Amino acid sequence: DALGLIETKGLVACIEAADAMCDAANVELIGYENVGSGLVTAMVKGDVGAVKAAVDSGVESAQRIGEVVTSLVIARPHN
Amino acid sequence: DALGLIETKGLVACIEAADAMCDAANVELIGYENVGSGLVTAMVKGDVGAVKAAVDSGVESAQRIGEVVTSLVIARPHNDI
Amino acid sequence: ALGLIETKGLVACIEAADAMCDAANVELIGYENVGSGLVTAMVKGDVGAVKAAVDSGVESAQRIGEVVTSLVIARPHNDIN
Amino acid sequence: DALGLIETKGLVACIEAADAMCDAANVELIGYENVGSGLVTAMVKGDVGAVKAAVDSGVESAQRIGEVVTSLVIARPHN
Amino acid sequence: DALGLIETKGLVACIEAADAMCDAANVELIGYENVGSGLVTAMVKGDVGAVKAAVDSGVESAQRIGEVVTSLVIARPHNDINKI
Amino acid sequence: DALGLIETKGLVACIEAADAMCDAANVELIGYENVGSGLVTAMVKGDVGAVKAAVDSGVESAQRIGEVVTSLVIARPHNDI
Repeated sequence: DALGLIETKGLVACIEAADAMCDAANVELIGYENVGSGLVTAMVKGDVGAVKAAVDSGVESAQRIGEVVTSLVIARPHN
Repeated sequence: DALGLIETKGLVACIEAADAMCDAANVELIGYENVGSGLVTAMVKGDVGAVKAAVDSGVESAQRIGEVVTSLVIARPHNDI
Repeated sequence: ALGLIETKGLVACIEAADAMCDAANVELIGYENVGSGLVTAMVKGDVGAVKAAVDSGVESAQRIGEVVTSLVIARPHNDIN
Repeated sequence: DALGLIETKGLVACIEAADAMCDAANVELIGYENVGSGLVTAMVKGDVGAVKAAVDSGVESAQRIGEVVTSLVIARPHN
Repeated sequence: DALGLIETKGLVACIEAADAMCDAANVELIGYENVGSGLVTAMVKGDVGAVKAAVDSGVESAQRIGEVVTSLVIARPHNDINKI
Repeated sequence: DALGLIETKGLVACIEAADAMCDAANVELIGYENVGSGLVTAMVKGDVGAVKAAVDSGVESAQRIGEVVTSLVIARPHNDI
């Protein structure tokens, strides 16, 4: 199904984005990824509609406490 | 129970934030996390009241010696976190 | 043939990899991360398919993030690891 | 026992800070810690008075050859 | 045996430098080191003549796609270096 | 015994500094240390005279190919160092 991503500067903003994503819609948190330079990504999976709602909520909440670098929804991601 | 987080620029400010958190309330220091660009986070667990008091004290103390980037208290963290 | 796109940040890299796979008959080998936010996506296929994939991946990744470098190696040396 | 910390940009400035700390007062060098991004911390232990003297001397000496990012004395660290 | 080194800003320029080095002469790719701030080094070994040719080719090719920070050939590395 | 240190931006400049240090005087290469952000330190030990000569030569040679960030000679390091 669809993939939702939120990349923030700092771990705390990422945890807030992931918490908000799970509370907003029927999505499953796959995990976190850290590529250095403070860039932390939270990844969720679910139906396109749930993932779009999750990413929107996650971005809004994370922005309140930290910097959201990028966000993306891939409706039909290749394996 | 509740999760308390303080993210600082540099290790020394993080150690001060963690020391202040443990001294302020009945919370347990889970550990540290470092995501690069000098961003270091200290994490504690306990009842929401103890965690709120710990985070408040940790932020105030760490700010005196370094930069606090972010702080957060999650009363009931999601199972997936 | 090997196709490479290095970005600043993971999300731009995932977008570059998604665009590469959708543009031509190439296989995503994987990702590589050397820190400092530098993330590379690697694809394999015929030189024509890989050139088309890299072009499309760069164009789409640039719309959401910074593409640091891109490269097509038509015939990689065995020692390339 | 009090904890003395000096965080520098670079390892050489940190080694100079640690050498100066040990020569200034009756403190023991516990070790060095590195969190990446060139941030290196030297940690000493001893009585609060010895640790304050050590940190002051370590900062002054390290600044002559490199950048001191932060310094701290914790008179009674949590166990 | 001589040691050849090329340090680039980023992994992709480094891959290009290492690919070019192996294609240019009879050298063996030992591997790579990464020390942060995006600095990636590719290391080769062989006779001094093969290593000089490999490094020259690797630098020329890598520069076309990225930044080459430094390059070096050590004709007879010190015994203490051989540990790394 | 004296301690000699050279910290460079990049591994290659550090290897050149270490090679030059060993060739300049009767010093022993203890090893290398990397604290991130491209900062790499080469450490030698020997008599104060040999270490001063080694560091001088290492700095001059390393500067030709890269950036020397710092250099230091400690004539009498504390045992704890």
